[PDB]
Amino acid sequence: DDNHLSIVTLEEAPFVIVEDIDPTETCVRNTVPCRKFVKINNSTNEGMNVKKCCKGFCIDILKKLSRTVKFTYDLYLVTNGKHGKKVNNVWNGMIGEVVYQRAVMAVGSLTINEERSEVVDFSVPFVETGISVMVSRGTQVTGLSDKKFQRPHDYSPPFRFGTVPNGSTERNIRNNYPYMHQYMTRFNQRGVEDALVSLKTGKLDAFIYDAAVLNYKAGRDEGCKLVTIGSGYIFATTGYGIALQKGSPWKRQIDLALLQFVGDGEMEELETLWLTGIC
Amino acid sequence: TRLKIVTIHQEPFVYVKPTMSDGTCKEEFTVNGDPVKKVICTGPNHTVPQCCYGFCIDLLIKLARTMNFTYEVHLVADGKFGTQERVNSNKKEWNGMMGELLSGQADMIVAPLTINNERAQYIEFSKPFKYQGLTILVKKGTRITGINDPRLRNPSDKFIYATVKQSSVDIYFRRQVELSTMYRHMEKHNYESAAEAIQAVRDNKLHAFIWDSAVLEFEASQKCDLVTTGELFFRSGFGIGMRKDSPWKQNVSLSILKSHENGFMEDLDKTWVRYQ
Ligand SMILES: O=C(O)CCc1ccc2c(ccc3cc(C(=O)N4CCN[C@@H](C(=O)O)[C@H]4C(=O)O)ccc32)c1
Repeated sequence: DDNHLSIVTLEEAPFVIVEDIDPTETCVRNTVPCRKFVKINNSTNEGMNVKKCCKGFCIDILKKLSRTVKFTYDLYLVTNGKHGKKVNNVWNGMIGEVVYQRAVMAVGSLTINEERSEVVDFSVPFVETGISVMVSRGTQVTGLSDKKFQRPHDYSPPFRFGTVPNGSTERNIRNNYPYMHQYMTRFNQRGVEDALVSLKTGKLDAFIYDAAVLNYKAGRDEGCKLVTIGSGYIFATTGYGIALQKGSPWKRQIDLALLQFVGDGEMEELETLWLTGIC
Repeated sequence: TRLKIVTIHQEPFVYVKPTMSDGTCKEEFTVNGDPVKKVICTGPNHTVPQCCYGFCIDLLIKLARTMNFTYEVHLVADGKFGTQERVNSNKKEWNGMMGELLSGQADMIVAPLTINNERAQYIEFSKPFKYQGLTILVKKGTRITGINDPRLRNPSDKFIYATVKQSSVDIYFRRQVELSTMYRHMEKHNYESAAEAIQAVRDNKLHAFIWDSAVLEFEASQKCDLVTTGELFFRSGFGIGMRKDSPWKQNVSLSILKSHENGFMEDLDKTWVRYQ
């Protein structure tokens, strides 16, 4: 039927949080049912579908969209990849599910970009993001385009800053600030947590990463010692958006409903509930 | 492929200056040394040709070059961004740039035009070329916490605040029933244009001006007797406006995305928006 939509998501707290079923075989509290294809091992395509329960910022958006746009859905978690890369000229992750028509739309912390926009249609953004900078409280830095980053050798002592390699951020820095990229390789971090330890332990002066993620981390940092730059200095501003199949008849209503939520204060209520920290 | 572009005076996004005696725009470079790209824009002074430049005009030029189309620019005749109003009843109509797009007087809106639900029901917006929000501008010395200040929430004739008539801020305060007390005050004092309002703040004829942070923060960095306060509270964004039948919808939005990703928007933001 034209009203029951197949929808794909991806576990990535706090935007999507996956829990197990009630020890009453149903999903309770503020969670919706979501299935997952669970592999038998790591050297096979064989698997089984398993019932889960999903919640979070993006899931609450999906609940809002369902009552407003008036559609029902069957939610499932992506297994072949994460958000979506073109690997061997084939899209995987959430983007792949939409491009190859296995899903009507993708709900999660999916960044809108030009490359993905040529194979899917994105909704309007429901959360701003971009490339931001996080420092210890006290460090004077504007943003990515600061000369202390582009020409770090012009200042003494030079800033020590890095990112997590093989991500969107490193790719963007490589194409835009070649020398900055070369300098950053000796300071790159294994992951977000190791970066934050590096900032606090004095081993690193600045960490360059996804804007929405750094704000979420700064809001709940123990001691409120890590802070991010002002939103007005985020580089290459964009948003998280809902991906739909190109030419989808749902894009217009999804957009109107998202823009209503921004205007309603509903989107702010969700930000306060899921993303706003104590700092 | 001769598109009719409508825009509005609104620094730093669109500057409007007279032409020289010979009907051309004076050559000019920025403080950083880049050429200032100026286009002829006709508008009210009868209609006269004027000189237009700024953030949004740089954007137009990038878009017309990427997708390879020609254009002619004019300033919106009523000077308004655009809301929907009832006629006389029964029928409704948009005013401002919104009205000129939907009536055919314009094929595309290139301006600091806010993306909202009311407008998006009738036109196609691009992806945001500028993310921002609403904030409050006050004379340096006026003390208010922000939009929840008691002097804003329990208004009176002693502390006067307002915004621009027929704008996104007017919509935002008119559509929400819970903002009825604030709107009932502002409708007594709203200004025809953002420039008059900002000047009225300096003149102490207006005490607080609610408007776009990308404009208000620019103004605060220029006129150091003015400050903003409270931070943001309606994180919106500016987008190109098009009719739903436009064959350019796709490439305009791809072009904007690419221009964020390659630092082009960073160049415009640093040239026109950021100061100290
Ligand atoms: O505190 C905790 O438990 C959680 C702490 C914590 C750490 C790291 C993370 C998150 C959330 C989301 C996320 C997403 C990407 C991530 O790949 N991209 C950004 C979103 N967009 C993704 C994409 O669209 O491809 C991608 C990107 O754009 O590069 C990386 C790290 C985190 C939360």
